[PDB]
Amino acid sequence: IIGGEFTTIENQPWFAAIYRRHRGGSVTYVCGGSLISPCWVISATHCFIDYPKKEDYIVYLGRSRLNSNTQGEMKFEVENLILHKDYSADTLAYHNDIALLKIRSKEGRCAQPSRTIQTIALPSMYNDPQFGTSCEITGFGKEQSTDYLYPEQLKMTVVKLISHRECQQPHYYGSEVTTKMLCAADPQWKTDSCQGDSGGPLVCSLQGRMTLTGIVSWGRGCALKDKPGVYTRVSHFLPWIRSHTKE
Amino acid sequence: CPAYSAYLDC
Ligand SMILES: N=C(N)Nc1ccccc1
Repeated sequence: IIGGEFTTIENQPWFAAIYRRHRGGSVTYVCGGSLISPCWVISATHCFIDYPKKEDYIVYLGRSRLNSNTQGEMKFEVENLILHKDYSADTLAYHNDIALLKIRSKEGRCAQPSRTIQTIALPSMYNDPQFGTSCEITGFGKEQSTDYLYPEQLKMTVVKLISHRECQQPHYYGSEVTTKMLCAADPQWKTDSCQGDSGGPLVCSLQGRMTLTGIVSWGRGCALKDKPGVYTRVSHFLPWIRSHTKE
Repeated sequence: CPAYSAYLDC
């Protein structure tokens, strides 16, 4: 996250931190995600497409720090890893960049709400807030585009939803932003998602409720004028989501 | 990797 502020898991208790175990026994951070029900975390397909094997991944909830333990955290295995079958990666952008992880503890339990863990509501199908609405993004992504290390403490910031009208302008992203995506940025362009934030939530208030409206996908640079963050438009994937989740 | 990916491994 560029700009914004350090925060703790209690302010973003749906945030899921996803790691991959290495054949060495090294474990490194992969991506963010969001807890949409006790057994289900949603993220981006591109985080896993390269290594698509559920066994290699661990999911933490209740975790405020990247490489050290938070009290109240809970560790989970991936029971199944559901990528999107129409996922595609272009020269610039990702398409249908959405994924599901079913989580279970070694004990066999799903997530349990807590000071530090809570589910986040899905929006109603095709129901998204209006452009200019302020939303929150969270993650362990780079604090600057040029950095080589990731921050150890979770961060969040506030961005504003952009119209497709405006996001399609050629000096923005042109034809490369489709209606299954959502743009969001700071009007002054000083805060943004960045590398390492992918899979994480864009959260807005939609008719009273804190709702999962986007999933961090791609953007050009970070906090670069005229180049906003692009997110998977979650309202457009409920059928996909319910098919795989109602099980 | 897409040129605009935010994925840490790219
Ligand atoms: N949000 C941006 N402006 N860029 C960006 C960079 C990396 C991942 C996702 C988005």
